[PDB]
Amino acid sequence: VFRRFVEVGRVAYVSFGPHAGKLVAIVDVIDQNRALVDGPCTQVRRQAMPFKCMQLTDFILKFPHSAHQKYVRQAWQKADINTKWAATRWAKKIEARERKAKMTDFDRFKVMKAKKMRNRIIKNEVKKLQKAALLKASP
Amino acid sequence: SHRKFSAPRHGSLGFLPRKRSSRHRGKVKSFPKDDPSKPVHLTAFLGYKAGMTHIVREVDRPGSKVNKKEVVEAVTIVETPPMVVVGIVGYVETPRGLRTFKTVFAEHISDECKRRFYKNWHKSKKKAFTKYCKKWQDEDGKKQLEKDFSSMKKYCQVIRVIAHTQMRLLPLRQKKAHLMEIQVNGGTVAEKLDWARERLEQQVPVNQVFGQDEMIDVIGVTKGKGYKGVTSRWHTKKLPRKTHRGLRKVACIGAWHPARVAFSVARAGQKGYHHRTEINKKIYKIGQGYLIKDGKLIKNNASTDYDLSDKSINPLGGFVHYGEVTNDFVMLKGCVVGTKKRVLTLRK
Amino acid sequence: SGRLWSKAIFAGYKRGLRNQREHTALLKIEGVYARDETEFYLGKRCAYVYKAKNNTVTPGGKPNKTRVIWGKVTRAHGNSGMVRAKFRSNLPAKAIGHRIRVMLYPSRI
Amino acid sequence: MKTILSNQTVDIPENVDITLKGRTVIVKGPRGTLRRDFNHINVELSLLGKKKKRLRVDKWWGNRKELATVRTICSHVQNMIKGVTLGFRYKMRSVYAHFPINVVIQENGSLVEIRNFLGEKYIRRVRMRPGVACSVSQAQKDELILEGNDIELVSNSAALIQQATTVKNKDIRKFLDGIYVSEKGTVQQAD
Amino acid sequence: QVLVLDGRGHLLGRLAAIVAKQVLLGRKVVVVRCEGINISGNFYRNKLKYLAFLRKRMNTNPSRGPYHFRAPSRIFWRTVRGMLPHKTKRGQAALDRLKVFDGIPPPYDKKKRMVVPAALKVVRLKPTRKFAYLGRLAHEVGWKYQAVTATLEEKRKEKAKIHYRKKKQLMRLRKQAEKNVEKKIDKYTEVLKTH
RNA sequence: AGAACUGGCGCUGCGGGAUGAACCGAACGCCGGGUUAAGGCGCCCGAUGCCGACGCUCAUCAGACCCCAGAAAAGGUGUU
RNA sequence: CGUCGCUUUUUGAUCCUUCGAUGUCGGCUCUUCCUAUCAUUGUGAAGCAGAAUUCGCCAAGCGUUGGAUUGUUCACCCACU
RNA sequence: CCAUCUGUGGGAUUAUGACUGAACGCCUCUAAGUCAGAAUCCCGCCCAGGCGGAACGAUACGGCAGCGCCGCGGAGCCUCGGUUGGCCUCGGAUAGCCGGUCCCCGCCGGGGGUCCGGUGCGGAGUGCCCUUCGUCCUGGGAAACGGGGCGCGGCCGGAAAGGCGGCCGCCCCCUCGCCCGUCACGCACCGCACGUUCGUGGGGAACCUGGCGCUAAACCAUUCGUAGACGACCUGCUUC
Repeated sequence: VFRRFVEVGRVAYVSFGPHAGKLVAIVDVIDQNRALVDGPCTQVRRQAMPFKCMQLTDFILKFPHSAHQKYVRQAWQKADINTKWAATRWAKKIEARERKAKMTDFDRFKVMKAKKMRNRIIKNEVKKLQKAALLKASP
Repeated sequence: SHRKFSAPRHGSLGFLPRKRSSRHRGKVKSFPKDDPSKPVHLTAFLGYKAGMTHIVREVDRPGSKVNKKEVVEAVTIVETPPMVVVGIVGYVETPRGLRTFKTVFAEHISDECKRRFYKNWHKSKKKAFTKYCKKWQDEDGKKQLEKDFSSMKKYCQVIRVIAHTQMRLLPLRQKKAHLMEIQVNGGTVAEKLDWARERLEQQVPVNQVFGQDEMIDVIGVTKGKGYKGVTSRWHTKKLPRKTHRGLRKVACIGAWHPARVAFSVARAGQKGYHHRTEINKKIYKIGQGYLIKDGKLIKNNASTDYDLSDKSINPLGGFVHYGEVTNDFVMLKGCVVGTKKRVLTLRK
Repeated sequence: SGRLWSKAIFAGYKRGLRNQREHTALLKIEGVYARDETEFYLGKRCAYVYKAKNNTVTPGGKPNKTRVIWGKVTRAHGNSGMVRAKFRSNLPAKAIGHRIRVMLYPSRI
Repeated sequence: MKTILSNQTVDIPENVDITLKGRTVIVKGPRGTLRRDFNHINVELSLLGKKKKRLRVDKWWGNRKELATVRTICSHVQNMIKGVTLGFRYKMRSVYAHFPINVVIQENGSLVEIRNFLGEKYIRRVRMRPGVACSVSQAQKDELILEGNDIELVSNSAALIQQATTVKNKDIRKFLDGIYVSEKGTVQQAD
Repeated sequence: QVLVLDGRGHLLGRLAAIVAKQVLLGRKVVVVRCEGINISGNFYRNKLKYLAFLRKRMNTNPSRGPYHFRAPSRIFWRTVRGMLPHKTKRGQAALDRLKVFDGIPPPYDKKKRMVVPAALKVVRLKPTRKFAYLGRLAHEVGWKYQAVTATLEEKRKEKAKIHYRKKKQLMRLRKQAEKNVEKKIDKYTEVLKTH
């Protein structure tokens, strides 16, 4: 229980505020409800974001306790976070979530035609697994 | 203010609508709630009180000063001919109380029964249940009549039995059956119901439901006293002699500042014919009366182990304003609600 | 084939606390729930559709039992994102809780 | 203050092993089992390590009145572990004046019928919580022994006797009668 | 058309505020299983301030005057009647839409219930503080049909667990059906466009 | 009960104070737009349906907005 | 010796309302309500050995009478409980 | 009360008393947790039963009428609201859901490994019909159910408001019900509002209209008096 903490060097997501959507790295905590973040390769500079603003990931880093901006920058890209943040099944969730809103209206038509084709195939094939689950036990 | 001498209440607020009951038969408010650990039986029963006599018993109460001595005690004897079970009703509870699930009547119904379902027997063509008895007889409804038992047994929770008096055996003018709906407190609800399936249109005496010295309750409708004012209805004090505008009133019927007459205060209205429920009457003697025809008529009632005369419980020349008791009876210690010639329902 | 408007329940009149102003309505339209995204709905032509006993037909041909009261969106109203409106008649005051029809008209897109 | 964290450490001996379905604690030992659920208290329980079974209940932020209850967790768990390896023997000793109190047990070691307390005609049925045991001590006058695993239910059992034999409307400084508890011990003595 | 509110886990006024506005907008709400409605504060305080309500009685006949209901069906209902302008006809007609029900009735058991996260016990109380049930205090005041609803709470929950048995059985195969062939020409337009 | 200075009701609506002569705003032809005042923004009731910020407080009689419609001495290992 | 209050069951202070009238002492009759409890239940404290009394808490469900004098509210007295 | 008869127990707790036990290494009835607990409090018992609801019975001929249930299309009158529906785990929130062996409940569901997922993607910010102009001509991919219905009849399922859901066996008939394309037509109504549904909605009146049935009652006058100020109630009436 409580599998991921806050810590000097925890990569944190930031869902809202004036810095919505980008990652940070906790540099030091100040007074329980707020903390000091910065990000070198994610374009958010060094400031104090509150904890109810942010959003924790799994990625810890190895920092000295509240070092300068350069010592975040190396250990960021020595860890290569944006690659390890790319192929996760949570950044695919936010990126899918933002694909669908900007979907142009012709692209809504292409989805609508080609969604029901795989519904008129899966529904017409899971009905046969209903047929084959009872021809088995027909004796 | 501050009365200067405390007085108790006159009357009871627990019986506050001093008002004619909506009914003539004593409706049972709450049958004793069934525990299925007991063998299967009834609770309630219909009977007509006739009059009162008295008794002499050898009291037996070790610890009292009355003991080992003759006591006269007031009894009341109640003529109870046997009932006939006609219908079964199952109830299922909801979160809004018990709801009447469905009914089943008898195969064929008697003559005084159908007279209850009409307000005028003469003008009517006596047509009740004449399109109901075909579905016991023809097979078309008959397989869906046992559907109505199969769905009875699973869902309903307390079953009650529609039975009524026999008026042919009673010396009155009335000849309408008093139809009731009485609860079986039997075992499991299949066998609570498999006892009443046996016995539609079959007679039931009182000595199966009740026994000797079983202490029962009486539910019935009180005296018709009329429309009587304050000091008679509520037994408030008469005013002193000097009083202008009346000896027999209550005087002060409220304060000022509640500018509104309270309900608590006594005032004129309708005295009697209320519904009441007497508690803890003792049965003394279950009676059987006027047996078979070979011994052409043996009467033999009013027979203790010490008087021992071929007598009859009705007095020398019939009861006053009743008639003549010919049937099974119940006799009960004390005074019991209701005028003579009036139905009252008994209850364990 | 197809519906071409937005469902919009009719919330009240632009009231103070005691007296109310009949000359402007206000509409909570279904879908917007903030002031940030009410900028689409400004200046849209909206209409209250109801029934009568008499027959008349504005468009088409054959008359019928249907008549309409026009109107248009004026401006936003409160951070909840409901919208004050301003019809060319005043409202029947039956319409409280009923919806109206808010079109896809007068586009700036 | 909202202190960061507080934590006690609870050791478990090797003949008893603790499993949890969440906040609920299931303890099984040599002489049976007993369980306590802490579904209201909002503190995580953490088992850690094989072969040794260190328990470490730790509470985060908290106000001080919720900080105070984490010691109550380890002081209730260490009366199940002791209660499932030893159990609690309660020795209540009857004191009486001129009337000797006489006492029996009818139902299997669970019901106690007390008579002639101070000179009454009235007997007292003190029915115990299900899970404890009666014992009249021999090789000793009028000593009553109560056993069982769970220290609540054994002491709830031992309270309903001490509270039933109470002298009313009198001096209770003098008129000292009753069935007073005297010693709460172990069943397996010194193990 | 109609929305259905599962009633358990909520607070009383923090739910009944939201219903009182949504019923003034011409909608139709049905609150279902209003027995497990909570109320903040400890229990004995919430039992004092309802016995304090029962001593309110007009001293010339109580048969007119404050009608103290007892069932938690009609306790949540009299709260919402407090928050609608019932003395005018616009507030009379905002009670022809709310139909509170206790337990889960058979017209309303086979619908997908909706809950309010704006009113829950998890969200709105601080977790270290004490909370009552609307059910068991209505057991304390007169609503004597408690167990014969908890008898029917399980008898609905029995037949609902056997639906979830076979809804996932009618869902376990369509994951096995999509492990078959020739659909990935139509996964191509959806993985690109939020499947 | 009686005064002094100045304002106010009387003679005067309206917004707010639940309600009211006198408080707080503010003074009036009839109207359409826009904005604020005192005030308010769970729902009656227009408006926080803000991812509002920081700490305090649990009552078995909680507390909850000038005049204003109920309180003191004294006390508490209830909590900061 | 002090000192802080509550209460409107006592009088007094004030004149706000009523002078084209609000029928004004006391008793008799009846209902309700408060609790600052005399009794009854649960209880705690004593200069509580028991009995008998006394102090506080929870508590208004139910009780709190019969008379001599007085026109009386009050007062006083016998008797009961 | 001047004669007699009867008068009803369950629960949550107050005060006080304890338990377990921290705060504060002990202690402590409390901070969390529990226990006993009474003329108070609520309920039952007891009295009335509402602009509340059931179940069930009986449902109007004579001489011509007349009335239900089912099948009807024709016209007219009135009331209006809506514009696709989601067919259901339990609960937890200092925690949770998925799929899955071992040993258990009459060949399913129950307990433990282990494996996934987790700011919920087996995600009501989601899902499925779908935004379906219609049709022809024609070719590729998907397809062996055909699917509406006057169906025909059977079956059990769901009582807390069952008014609701599936299956089987035949059948006028469909072999064009969907995706990707070939080809060409229908009011293409000359820029413009109330269009698109629900729904052959809810109401009551009458005519041409098939098949099935249906032959009552209440109230009053009359009588009684278990009852009554008048109404109300209680009863009676057979040509035996």
